Amino acid sequence: TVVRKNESLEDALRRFKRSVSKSGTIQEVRKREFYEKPSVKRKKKSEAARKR
Amino acid sequence: AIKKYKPITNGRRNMTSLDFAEITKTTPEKSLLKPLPKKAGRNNQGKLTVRHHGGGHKRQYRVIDFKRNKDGINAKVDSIQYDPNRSANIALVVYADGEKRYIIAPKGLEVGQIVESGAEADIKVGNALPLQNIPVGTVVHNIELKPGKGGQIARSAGASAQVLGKEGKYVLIRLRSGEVRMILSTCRATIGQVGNLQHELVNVGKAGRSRWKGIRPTVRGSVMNPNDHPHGGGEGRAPIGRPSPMSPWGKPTLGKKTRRGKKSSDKLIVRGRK
Amino acid sequence: LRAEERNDDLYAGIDLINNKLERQVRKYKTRINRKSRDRGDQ
Amino acid sequence: MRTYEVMYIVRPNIEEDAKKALVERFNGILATEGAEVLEAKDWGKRRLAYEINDFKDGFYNIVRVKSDNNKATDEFQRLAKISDDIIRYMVIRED
Amino acid sequence: AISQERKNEIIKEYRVHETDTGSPEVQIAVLTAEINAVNEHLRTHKKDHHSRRGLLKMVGRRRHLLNYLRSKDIQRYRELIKSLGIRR
Amino acid sequence: NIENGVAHIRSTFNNTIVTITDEFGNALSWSSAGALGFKGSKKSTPFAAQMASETASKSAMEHGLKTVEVTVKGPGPGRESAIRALQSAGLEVTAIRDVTPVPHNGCRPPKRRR
Amino acid sequence: THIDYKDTELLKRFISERGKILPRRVTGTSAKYQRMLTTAIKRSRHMALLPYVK
RNA sequence: AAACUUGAGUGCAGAAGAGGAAAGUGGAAUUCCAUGUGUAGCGGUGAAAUGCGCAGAGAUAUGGAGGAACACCAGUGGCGAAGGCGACUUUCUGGUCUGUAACUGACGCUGAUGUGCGAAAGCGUGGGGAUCAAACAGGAUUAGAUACCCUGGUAGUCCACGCCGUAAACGAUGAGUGCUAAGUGUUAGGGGGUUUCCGCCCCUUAGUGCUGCAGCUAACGCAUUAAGCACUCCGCCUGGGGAGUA
Ligand SMILES: [Mg+2]
Ligand SMILES: [Mg+2]
Ligand SMILES: [Mg+2]
Ligand SMILES: [Mg+2]
Ligand SMILES: [Mg+2]
Ligand SMILES: [Mg+2]
Repeated sequence: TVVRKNESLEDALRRFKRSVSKSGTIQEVRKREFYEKPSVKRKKKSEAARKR
Repeated sequence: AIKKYKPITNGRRNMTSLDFAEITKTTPEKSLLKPLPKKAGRNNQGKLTVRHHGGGHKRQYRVIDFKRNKDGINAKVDSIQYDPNRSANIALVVYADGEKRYIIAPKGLEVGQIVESGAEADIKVGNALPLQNIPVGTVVHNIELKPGKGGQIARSAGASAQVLGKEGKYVLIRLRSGEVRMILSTCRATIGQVGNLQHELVNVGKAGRSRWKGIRPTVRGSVMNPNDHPHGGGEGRAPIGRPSPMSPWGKPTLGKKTRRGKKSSDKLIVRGRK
Repeated sequence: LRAEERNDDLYAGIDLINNKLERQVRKYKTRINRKSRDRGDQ
Repeated sequence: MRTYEVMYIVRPNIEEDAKKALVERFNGILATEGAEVLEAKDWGKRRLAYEINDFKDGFYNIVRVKSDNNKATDEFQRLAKISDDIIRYMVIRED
Repeated sequence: AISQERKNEIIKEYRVHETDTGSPEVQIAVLTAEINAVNEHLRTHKKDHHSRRGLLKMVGRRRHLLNYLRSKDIQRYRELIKSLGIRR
Repeated sequence: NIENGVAHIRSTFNNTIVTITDEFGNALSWSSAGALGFKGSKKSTPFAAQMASETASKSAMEHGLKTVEVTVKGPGPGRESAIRALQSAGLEVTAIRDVTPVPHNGCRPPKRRR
Repeated sequence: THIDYKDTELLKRFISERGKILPRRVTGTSAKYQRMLTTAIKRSRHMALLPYVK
């Protein structure tokens, strides 16, 4: 939702590519592509935390 | 809401009645009653024109107003009463003006509750107000189909209809049937669902409770002779032997649509029955 | 596709050769029927 | 014996003595059944962060009540849903 | 549970001498307040099962003190049954 | 109506779709990857976004709405290649937003795919 | 101390650049501060002092 | 028959908590409907097709209805006896921990029979039905299908009340109390010591992990949260099938 002006379009993309990667959009909808079981995400979050 | 009978008898066995806990006064109101003699399927010519009607229990007719006319005058509710002539209960409302009259009792309606039937009314259960002033989305009943004639639609027990949208001088509405219809905007409809919700769930359990209702027994067509019915007699039990099931008067009765087309309300029906 | 039976009945032994032959073809085909792998290019 | 802090929001498109008529029905409601209001502080217009009943601004209120009954503030919860002006409301006990 | 001014009130009658809370009949009386308070809560809230073994545990800690109190003096046990209504 | 609008793209895992509209959205023009002879599974390419973007933008022609301030509403491969190819039409992309529907854990998603 | 839910300015340095919550991994607060914070950030979402998303 | 205070329990003073139950409030998303604007596909896959759309689809914008869950915070974190518990607020209510020592004076532990809780899927009586989805229907794949994949879809999933009482109900480890190298994260306190301009350091209590001696084990491994050393009580085993079956 960030406005980028006074430049080209190939530099507003460089802002926007990291203003989406630092957001819960792409990692959120890839998670909800399919219903996971209510006790396998507690281990999926555990693997995504024990590795840090 | 409903009581089950212990199987002390074969005729009492699976029979399921309705306890009358919403009823608060078991006596009619003597000034709003009217004689109702039974015309047991017989028209002015004297002959039987609809089948399976006969002598049930004697009944009085309670004059209730389906048109809701007294604008801006409050109406406390005395009592919720029994009516034999309809599936719903009725509600003796009493105006601050002083006049007593019945309306069909909605689902959540208690005694000592005020009811306003006018255009400047709040959108509460039991209040009647035109479909222009009714907001879109709410459920509603006792719907007038023509302005002033009185409510006709969604009037048996548990019936309701939700307002779907608004055309120029029409509102859209969805019926309990599932049918989406345009009703003229200057027509009343009372807010809420009409009560006695467990009426459909009685197991009347007995060949004689049906006769007390006035329902004479229905002999099947396939056990007749071939001058009584088009499914008349073979030798032994026979299949129906025709391309379609047919009525006692020689019309195909399974599937075939009998709505008389080229009709004025054909412009107003939007979606068929669901 | 090799298979061997050391029976003496030359009609009942081929009932086991064709059993071993039919098993080995399914090993070959499911080895190469993993083409269906959802790989979306960048 | 119990200290409550309600906060209720009214419409922006109201005029002057329509506003101060509605706050003086509630501080009588929030005095009913032994409730005895500490004080009734009023915030001004705040640009509230999102869009409730397609409005852009709101006039806030802070009333602190010292009760022991919970009879005044649930009466407030009953009526503030009925009225179409007071758009949101929240009581919270402070201990 | 019950408030402290309700709790400090009920330890005045069954107190044996001043500053002797923790006596058996002064901590049975405060249980019978807590017994009667929670099963009135539990009467209108019939589905609350996690609060029920809180009740059923302090029923057990009242019974183990009544059985204790008979073993050293019976005449004090008869007075507590009459003072606040218990069966047995 | 001239030179004021909102560009909507939502590239899903298939079939990058683009609808350009005014600032108070009323669907000025639209195009897809299926409207360019890409029948199936070629539509999930950035090269499909290389043509589908401007063929709605340049074939708008009703008001000369020549600014866009694009809006992204889909996880797809041709996501940033549809705004890169929008300056091939050259319509002064000035405000890029990733307005995608993200639930607050609201509904049950469908089954896992074996 | 205790976070009051009206004190927006100290409470909105903890909200994200879209309206999310920063974890205490990236902010650096303690354990009981973070969950005393999160019951105040979510009463302030309810009374429109802070958004849910921007 | 007396006396004692550590065990056990109550006081007093502090805390922490998705512990339950009931009633309210709220936002994003999904689906359906109504409308505006607008034009050929949308959808889906390893590739397609069934399906949907010119009776205006999808896409876009506003508004509505309804059901279900509660993104971020969120963590080898918290709480509960276990099952389990995750928006927010209020009421009602249970337990644990820390500290002080005022008080009671063994009041304790275990617990057959018994009596109550007990995931899901089920069953009953009604509700409600948004997504999802057994059965079922159709299209593809394959060598072949009733599988996998795709479109659609009923019971169910959800609520209320009664049931059912079973799970790899698992830490595959009963409960209680002592005792026996240390090192290290973290949660809830307490007392210190500097002082910090709220941040550390050391000691101690109760949780929760990861390493690792002694000792133990058949070996893996366990190791102050024992599977070490002891004592009490309870459940249970004594070859594999037949069988948790007559
Ligand atoms: Mg008949
Ligand atoms: Mg019968
Ligand atoms: Mg018959
Ligand atoms: Mg005959
Ligand atoms: Mg004939
Ligand atoms: Mg015949």
